[PDB]
Amino acid sequence: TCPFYKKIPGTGFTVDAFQYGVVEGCTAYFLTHFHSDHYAGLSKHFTFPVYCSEITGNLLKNKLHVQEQYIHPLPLDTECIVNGVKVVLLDANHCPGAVMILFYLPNGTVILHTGDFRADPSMERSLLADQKVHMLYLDTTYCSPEYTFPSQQEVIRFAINTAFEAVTLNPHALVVCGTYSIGKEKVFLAIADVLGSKVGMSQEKYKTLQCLNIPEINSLITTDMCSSLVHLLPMMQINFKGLQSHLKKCGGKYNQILAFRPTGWTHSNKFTRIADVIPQTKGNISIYGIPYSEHSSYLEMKRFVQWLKPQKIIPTVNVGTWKSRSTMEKYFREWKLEAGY
Ligand SMILES: Nc1ccccc1Nc1nc2ccccc2[nH]1
Ligand code: NI
Repeated sequence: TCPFYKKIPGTGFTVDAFQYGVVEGCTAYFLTHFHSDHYAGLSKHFTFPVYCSEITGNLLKNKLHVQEQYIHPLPLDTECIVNGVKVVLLDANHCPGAVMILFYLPNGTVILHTGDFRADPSMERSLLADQKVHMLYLDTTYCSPEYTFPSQQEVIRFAINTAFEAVTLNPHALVVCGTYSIGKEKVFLAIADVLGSKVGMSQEKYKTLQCLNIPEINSLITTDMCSSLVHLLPMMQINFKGLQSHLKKCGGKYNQILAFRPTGWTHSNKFTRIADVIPQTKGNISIYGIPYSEHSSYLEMKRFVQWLKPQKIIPTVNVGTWKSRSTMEKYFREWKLEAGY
């Protein structure tokens, strides 16, 4: 059965609720972004209206084969009316096509659902400026102060400098980047740009990137692996075994691999700064783990919520344990007492 935190009260609406069959009373199903935990249960044979961004709609149509008659794409930063209720989609600063949703209830209640987001001070000058919000449905992935990590800009700088140094020392090195979903495209695009190369990949991954409305994308990516010295592979292949196997298929064009594994937060972030990071190495193969997060850090989350001053917060992540729920509730109270709302 559909849990309470996926339902919007006073409406016929659900958010990211496709894995419970037909939800009784649901007139419109919203999808915040094309990540598998959120779209789980959507397939070719789904027959109810789906509301989403244009990019999410392209992926539904082309990758999951949902019929076009059930896909309702909406523009960003624009007042739209769905089943007689005013809604606005906002960029979530997550993966391509990811949105937050504002619902203006007939009775005057205002609800913000963040989907998955990486909070940023630029959101304080969106359409949210001076907007009363009664309920906030919040991406609480990293709601604890131990969760620290650098800016995306800092992480990209490290990656670009590392790749450029390695290939300048050895022009016959190949660069490989792991992927298992959309998001984090800046990692491989920034590296390929500094190296003067297109990014090479499978037909399936090419299809996925062609749905994302990235400007000038045809100039940046290719299925011709032989023409490229930055390759994408599944994240599961980024290990010494999988990279040794990949190198053997490249026809003696390369004699070294430098590989990147984009992660979220990991335990090493407690101890070792991005500037000090080193790779794991075996022979002519090196692997860097880089913490490129598309979720709020604890401090980013805290600033956004203290600025917004919501009357009630409903977490949407880490909801399944009493320990997690208690910890989150204690921080929300702390934040409220500190800021005076
Ligand atoms: N590329 C080359 C060709 C002829 C003679 C020397 C070099 N320099 C070099 N530096 C490396 C650093 C790591 C791996 C391979 C490397 N090759
Ligand atoms: Ni996500």
